[PDB]
Amino acid sequence: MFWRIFRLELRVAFRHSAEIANPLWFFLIVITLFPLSIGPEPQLLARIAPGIIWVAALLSSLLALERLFRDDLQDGSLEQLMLLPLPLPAVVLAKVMAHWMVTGLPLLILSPLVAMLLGMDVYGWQVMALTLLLGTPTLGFLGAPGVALTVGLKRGGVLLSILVLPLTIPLLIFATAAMDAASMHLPVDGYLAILGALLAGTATLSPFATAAALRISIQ
Amino acid sequence: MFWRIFRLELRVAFRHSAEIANPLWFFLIVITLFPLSIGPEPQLLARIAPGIIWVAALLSSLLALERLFRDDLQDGSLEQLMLLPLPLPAVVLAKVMAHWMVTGLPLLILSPLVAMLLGMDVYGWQVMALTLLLGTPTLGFLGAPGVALTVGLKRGGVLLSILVLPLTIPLLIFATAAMDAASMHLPVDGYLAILGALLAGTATLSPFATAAALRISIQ
Amino acid sequence: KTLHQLAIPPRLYQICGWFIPWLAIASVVVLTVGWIWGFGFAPADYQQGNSYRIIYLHVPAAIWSMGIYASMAVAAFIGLVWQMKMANLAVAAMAPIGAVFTFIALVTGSAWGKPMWGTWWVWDARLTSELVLLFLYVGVIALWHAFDDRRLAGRAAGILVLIGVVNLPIIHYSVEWWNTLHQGSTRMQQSIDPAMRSPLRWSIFGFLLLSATLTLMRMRNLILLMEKRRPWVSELILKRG
Amino acid sequence: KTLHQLAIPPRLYQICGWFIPWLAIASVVVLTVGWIWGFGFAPADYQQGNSYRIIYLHVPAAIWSMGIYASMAVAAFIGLVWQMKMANLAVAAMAPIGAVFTFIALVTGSAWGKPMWGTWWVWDARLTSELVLLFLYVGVIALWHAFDDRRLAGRAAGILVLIGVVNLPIIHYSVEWWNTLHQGSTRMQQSIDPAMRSPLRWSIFGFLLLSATLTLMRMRNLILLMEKRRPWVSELILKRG
Amino acid sequence: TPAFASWNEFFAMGGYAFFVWLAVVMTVIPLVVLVVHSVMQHRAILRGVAQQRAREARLRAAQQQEAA
Amino acid sequence: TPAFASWNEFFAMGGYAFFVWLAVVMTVIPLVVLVVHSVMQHRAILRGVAQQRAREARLRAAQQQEAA
Amino acid sequence: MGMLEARELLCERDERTLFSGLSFTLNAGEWVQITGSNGAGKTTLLRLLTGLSRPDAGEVLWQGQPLHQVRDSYHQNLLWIGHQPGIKTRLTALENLHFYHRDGDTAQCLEALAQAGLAGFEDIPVNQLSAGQQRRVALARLWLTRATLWILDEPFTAIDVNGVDRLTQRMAQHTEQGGIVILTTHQPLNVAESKIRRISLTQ
Amino acid sequence: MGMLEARELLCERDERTLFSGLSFTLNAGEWVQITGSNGAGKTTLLRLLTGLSRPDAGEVLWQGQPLHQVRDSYHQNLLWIGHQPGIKTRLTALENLHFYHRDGDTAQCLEALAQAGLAGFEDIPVNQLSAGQQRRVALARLWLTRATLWILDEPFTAIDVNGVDRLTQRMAQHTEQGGIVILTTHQPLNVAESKIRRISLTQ
Amino acid sequence: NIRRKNRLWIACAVLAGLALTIGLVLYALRSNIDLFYTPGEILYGKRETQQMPEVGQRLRVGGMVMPGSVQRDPNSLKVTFTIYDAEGSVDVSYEGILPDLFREGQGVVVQGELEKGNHILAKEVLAKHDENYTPPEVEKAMEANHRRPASVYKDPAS
Repeated sequence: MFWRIFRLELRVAFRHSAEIANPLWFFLIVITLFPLSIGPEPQLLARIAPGIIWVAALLSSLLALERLFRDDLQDGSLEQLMLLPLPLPAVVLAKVMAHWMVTGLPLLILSPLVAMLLGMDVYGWQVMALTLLLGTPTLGFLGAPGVALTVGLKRGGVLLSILVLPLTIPLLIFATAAMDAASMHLPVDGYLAILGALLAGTATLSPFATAAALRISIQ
Repeated sequence: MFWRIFRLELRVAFRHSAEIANPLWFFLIVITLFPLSIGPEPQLLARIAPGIIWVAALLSSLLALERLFRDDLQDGSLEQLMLLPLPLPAVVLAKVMAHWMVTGLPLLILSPLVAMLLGMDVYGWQVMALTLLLGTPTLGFLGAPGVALTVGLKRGGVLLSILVLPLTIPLLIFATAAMDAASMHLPVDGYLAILGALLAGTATLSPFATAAALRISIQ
Repeated sequence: KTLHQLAIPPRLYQICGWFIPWLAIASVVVLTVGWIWGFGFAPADYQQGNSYRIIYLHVPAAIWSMGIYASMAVAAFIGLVWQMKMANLAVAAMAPIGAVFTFIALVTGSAWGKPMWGTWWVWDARLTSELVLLFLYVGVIALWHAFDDRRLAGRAAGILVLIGVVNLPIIHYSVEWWNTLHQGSTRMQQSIDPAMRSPLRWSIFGFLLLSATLTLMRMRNLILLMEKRRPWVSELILKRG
Repeated sequence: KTLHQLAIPPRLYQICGWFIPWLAIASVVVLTVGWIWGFGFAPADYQQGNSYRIIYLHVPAAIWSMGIYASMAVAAFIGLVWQMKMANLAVAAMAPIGAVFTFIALVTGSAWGKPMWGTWWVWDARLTSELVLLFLYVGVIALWHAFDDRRLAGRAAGILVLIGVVNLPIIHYSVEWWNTLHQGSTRMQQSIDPAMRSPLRWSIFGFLLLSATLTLMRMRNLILLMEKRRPWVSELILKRG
Repeated sequence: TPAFASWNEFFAMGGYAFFVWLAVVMTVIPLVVLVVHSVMQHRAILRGVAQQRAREARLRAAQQQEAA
Repeated sequence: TPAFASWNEFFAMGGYAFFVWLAVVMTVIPLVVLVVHSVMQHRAILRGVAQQRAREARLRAAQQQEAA
Repeated sequence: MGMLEARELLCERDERTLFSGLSFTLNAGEWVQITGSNGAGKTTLLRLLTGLSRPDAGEVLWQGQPLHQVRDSYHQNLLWIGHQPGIKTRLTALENLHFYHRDGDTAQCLEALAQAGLAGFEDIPVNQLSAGQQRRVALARLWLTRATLWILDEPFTAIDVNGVDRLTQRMAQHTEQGGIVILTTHQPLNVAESKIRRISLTQ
Repeated sequence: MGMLEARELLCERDERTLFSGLSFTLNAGEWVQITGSNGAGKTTLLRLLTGLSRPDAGEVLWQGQPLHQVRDSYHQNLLWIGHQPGIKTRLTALENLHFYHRDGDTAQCLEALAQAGLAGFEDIPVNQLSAGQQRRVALARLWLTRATLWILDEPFTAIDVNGVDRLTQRMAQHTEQGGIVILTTHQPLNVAESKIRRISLTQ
Repeated sequence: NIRRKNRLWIACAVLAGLALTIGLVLYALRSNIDLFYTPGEILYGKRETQQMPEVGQRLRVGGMVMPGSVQRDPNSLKVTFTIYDAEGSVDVSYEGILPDLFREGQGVVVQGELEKGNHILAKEVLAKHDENYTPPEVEKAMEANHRRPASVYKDPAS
């Protein structure tokens, strides 16, 4: 039954298709903002490109996190998913996997445009796409406790960021260290291995602590 | 009766004072993000501090922007505020001025700390404080249409950013150009003059295009 | 007179239905002549060589990507004062066309700047201004598509169109001053040798006609979308067969 | 036994009530003797000179900035398995004290870093880790204030305290590795010349006692917040006079 | 009157052959996408009206069954 | 046994005095603020319960007037 | 002539024609009641009559002039209480009622909040109050307003029968002099049929 | 013994003591109806029996075991309908009903949606439907579900009379084979007093 | 029962996730695989572990190219050059094209096999874009041993 929830969340997201592009348009906004401030200088942009790419990724995923749970509270679907005959960790896992298929995959297909926009080479795009693939699920699993905690609040837009961003700090450091090593043409196997380790750890632990928060917010 | 609305909005915001600090904590987290990615190198951080400061300021004000109108839809206050015997431009002006006294003055008093964190000198802090003082009112007036239309939505977190930030791009360019002309010691009077000109123009034109916006958003 | 009869949504539907074929064929004729007498039967720039033909594929893609937005304001203005709903459907009708023209302008500018600059994307003032224009088009489209009620979506789209139009000279001159401060640019958009000027103007008018055709057709699409229950679409579909 | 009676809210109120004064006086004595034996009647480090007394005002303010959070974890754990509401109240009691200790540790670290680095904030690993810890404390406090129901706010705070403690060693070692590359750092926090050791330990124990006193008293504050109507408060206030 | 003497040389525009045809193709594609999207949208709205009004005719049939 | 020979020299801690005394003041103030807020909050809650119970006694007196 | 007058009011919420062609003129000193049959759509009429919602076609007039022009005189003579009470839950009841005009001095304060049933609950924050007692602050606004026109979306939602009796007595007192109250309610109300007038929005 | 037993449930919503010491046991095949007075709190009671809300004191028991342990067997035998219907407005009615178990084939689909009164509106999107007809897809979930426990938080809201008689007929049919329905309704219901049982959460 | 089945299945998922987490952490800490030595760490062993490089193990050496140590074979792509830290010096033999970034007095990293007598048969030489860059271990080697001239670490046979 775990796949039915995932497939249905994919169907509801794909019914209106326009709304899933707004995270990547916000990603392009934050992509655009910095070189307006800094300047069109290509060496400075080439060196700072990890900072713009991952701060944009964190903020785009973070603003996309509202669609993960805010819809089903008002529709009442969240309750009916909690009394489904299946442990609520699996329900959370299905929702976060659908959210990554709906928020992270647009960034991964959008990755050639941003890679050509800032000026990284094909190795830079390769490392940045692999690092996005290993990192944006971790954005989903660290954002799920914050959204589950802040779904009852009417004003839950700043505080959700306040909770999620210190959790995503280690992923920030390893991702930007990985692509800093990539711009110098070094092998980035170890950084991606730590990245997959954080992915597996958060994927294991985050449903079990999002389910309790989700039980907390509804009651 | 323009002043009673402003004083009441201050009383509601100051009755629970903690929520006011959440914009500046989001600001401080965004300042924390770019040193961790780029690096602790002080010459680069000193060069890039205008971009970090203004991307943080735009995003902090933009996430703070929800409290400008989202509280009054559910409480039903906003309808009554249109049915005060006062033109709704004045009501919008009072709310945006109270929001600036609630969202922008925390940034202006936090200004020494973020100036300390990024290595700017006393002249850099003086220009940074004057430029925030002339810019965050304009942030309120440009974001007031975005909050005004995106108050009826359930999903108004990414769309609000998508409408607001391209409007605030000229503020980005002039503010960070003033900051680049401040880091190298040149006088900055013309840039603040353009900032004041935009502040006057948007303060003139934003209530009149926010009132009809708020009439559409609820009917 | 008949301008007041240009307000009844069915009558507007057969007016657009009658204007679709002729204007579309005139568009294809004018654009075919423009490209066939511009990408061939035409000289080339001395310094750029044979890469100047892109000045066709960019400049109708650029100017009209502004011009549609300007025309958008007119519709939005008709949406705010006289409260004409069909103009507010016209805003949403032209918004994807303006977005696509802007995206074409960006792509042609990048493909033009690669044989000069060495890279696909140098932050030139023109291309950054076009990117901000594309962002405003995306804002209008997402505003029209996030709402539930279509009428209120069109009126809201008109509101942000007027906001964008007021802020657009400020954005364009601020971006132009941004390139003035840091580093200059070459002569790219409209620094054009004689006898290659008529093909650009013919392509300008052809892109105008194609934009008018697409606008006049998505107007029918939106009118059919809202009046899905009133008896005139019933009479039209029983006429179909 | 009496541990089960420890969950009764009035009984904990008088337990905290008689535990505040003695513990507070003891705290004052130990922390006072610690500072007077540390700031004078003690040597100073040879290279940094007399700026080394700051190692008191930082290091009990640093370790317990983690320690309170670790203790907060324990309270949060008691919040989730045995469903004791008072441990979730202890989380909210101990979050502001941890935040203020973290603020003291951070900006005293900046005051120590000025006579060496020349700038108030060189992005050292220790100050960055304490800044992230401060952000975690602010997140806990903001969750405790945003919610309307106090019980639900405490349970939400317990959830995020366990989240933060799960992800906190990762943050600390990632920041430590962040200044493995990107230059290094000197030996400052716990490189201690002997006989300038007992004052620092005694100040650690004094900061422990002060944290316990403030914890035990904001316990009473939040108890009076939650149970504002039940008659045990009524008998207490009619006893007041 | 063509500047390009050879018709095979026309497809290779003086060494700068990739960029011109790249933008030609990626201009032709979005216009085809717009035209196809709007035409299938018109057809889809018309067929949706057709299904809705056939279902309204079945509502009329149900009303006639209730009346009879 | 004091390292500083002069008591006046102890106030000027070997030139590095501004940083140390700035920090001493900057740790004394927030702990004092925490204790002041923690005392004033308890006093304020007790006085708020006092006002609430005076109003409750007024409620019982009004009930007595309604009974009488 | 009558001051509040409606001409060919049609409304289409989410392309559903709730009403069309409704036109009614209201002379002073009448207590018309909106009957209705659907739950939502009479609230839409009330919001359309106060001018929150524009008519899609047709128009509402106040004293012979359309509502898009006479706002500064219309909003000075109206009191609107929706389903939401329109008060701030953060502020106290007395300060919420003091936001609205007059209040303050004891000639317009502390009996207006009393006659609605909130005697003794003046200084308590609104968020620690029952929902009926939250609505009774906006209901307590009736005793202090100078507005001739009152418009009410469910005024009697979770108020006891004594509060309903007091509200209807004050409402009839308003009806005696020049003034129109328009209200929508589920409950059968205890005033004689001769005084009241019913406009039902037929389907 | 009976499966659903409530033992000393105490609930405080925002420090308001809604009910205290309430304890009721349900044998197989009764039709308990909650008959409380206040609008909110009987909904909280139903959320307390379904397991959405934890008891602040006391416990809910299903087949002798507490609800914190027997979730995977309790949720196999319950159907909960809130004030909100619990469905997605974006999907159509048929996929929303197919999300819940079975549906699909005609043995469990296209007559279950018909007996709620939504015959012929199966493939329409939900957001283009009236609110009562939006509730009728979740209300149509009754005819296909095998759960012995049904718990209903105003089922008969914006429901026409024939719908209510058909729902009560199917509901008593469920009551026959040992199925228990716990519900709250505002309207006076047309079932004999001998069959029903009333638990009142007094004060 | 169903409870035991659900708990056991999700616990199997939990242990698989934790095992893969620990596996990737230990892999990455091992995938540091610090074959990066300095010439002083070749001659006298690594500073922390005192382990000697064996003859014939594939390895990586960061070091500055000496002024005047680059002799190129005129008839082939064979280049022999000596690279140093401020603690020692090692010879390098490379067959292939050198990078255009390879100049004397600049930092390079040599991937190759160690022969007898501290001699390295390079399979790859990586010269950096930055003329003045020193690798972190090599930079700490010269900060520890205080910037002794390249002529001193030119082994006087060379």
